[PDB]
Amino acid sequence: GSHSMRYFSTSVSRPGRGEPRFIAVGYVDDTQFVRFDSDAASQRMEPRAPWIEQEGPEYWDEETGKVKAHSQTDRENLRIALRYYNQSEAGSHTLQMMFGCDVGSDGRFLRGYHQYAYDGKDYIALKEDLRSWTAADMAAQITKRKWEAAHVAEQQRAYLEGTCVDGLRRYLENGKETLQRTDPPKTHMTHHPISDHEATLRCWALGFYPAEITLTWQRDGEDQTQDTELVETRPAGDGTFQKWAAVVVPSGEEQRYTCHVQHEGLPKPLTLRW
Amino acid sequence: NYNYRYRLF
Amino acid sequence: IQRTPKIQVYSRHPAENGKSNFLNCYVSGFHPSDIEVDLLKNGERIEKVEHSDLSFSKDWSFYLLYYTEFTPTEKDEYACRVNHVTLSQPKIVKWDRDM
Repeated sequence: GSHSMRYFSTSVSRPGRGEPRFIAVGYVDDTQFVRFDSDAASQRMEPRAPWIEQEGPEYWDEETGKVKAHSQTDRENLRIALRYYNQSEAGSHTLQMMFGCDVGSDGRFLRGYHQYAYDGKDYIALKEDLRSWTAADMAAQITKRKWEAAHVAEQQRAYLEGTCVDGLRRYLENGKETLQRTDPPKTHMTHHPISDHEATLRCWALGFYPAEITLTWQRDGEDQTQDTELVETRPAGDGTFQKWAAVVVPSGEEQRYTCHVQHEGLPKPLTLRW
Repeated sequence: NYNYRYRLF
Repeated sequence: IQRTPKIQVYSRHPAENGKSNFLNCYVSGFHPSDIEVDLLKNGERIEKVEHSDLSFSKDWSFYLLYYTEFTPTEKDEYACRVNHVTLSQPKIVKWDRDM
């Protein structure tokens, strides 16, 4: 099915403690493949997955050029924001950006993104048509107006339907053995008495890729949305992921509860009972 | 492949 | 404006005593990005501890993984100690072999 490429970047101002640090990473799907750290002492875009090292030195020469560039740009943008918002020059502020594209089963273009966030909150972002902009407050409209007289959407739209799609498609062949796998979750159940009246039932899903997964409990076929304890999908390290779901149940009733798993690498959804 | 163009606010 | 981190301590594989593992502290959903994560074995800071590169989620919140090879033994207790501005004292989370 589909695939996605994402670059995420964080600039952070540290006044007095020196200069805005700038960190950027790239993903295909849920696998990190490149990075850039403004405080690295290397000042080169670095590899992070094995299948990106096959790219030659002109690649690393290029990408380092684009992402050192953008780093200085946002470093100034941090100043423009502290202007538009009337903030003091002793506080730390964060500038975050993501952009990328999603493609179908054929490698055709599907949807593109180009968004910014100041200090944890939506600032400006490109619409779905990739023609118009969505500013989030007054300061971002000053910037929204600037970026329509400049036809910046035109520019970013050109990158997304072309360069973004082209390069992902390339990486999807370079790493087809890592990136086109789907690993189904191995699943088990655990069980523990809290009191002499109750017990916990924990439904575990280990070692799957990609990250999407659903884990839901039921009692006599009834969704137990509010008594369920459900953790964030977490990374194992090797590039698989983990997730579990937990219910407290009364001692002697563990047979009415069931736990359902859905994943890509599962033909049929699974069901697990204690 | 990183982006090509970058704008100021 | 600012969100506290969610902390998970766990092993890559379920904990076989005497079989090497990887101990993980995952931290997610926090803001600002500035954070400190430390791993503790029976209280003491573990020295050589790698971490992933600053990344964030669909909703602008940050996540990070901190990890370290290790071999779980019967008498050893591990934990994760997280230092963030949302917390007034660093929050400490004990490794539970069934969590």
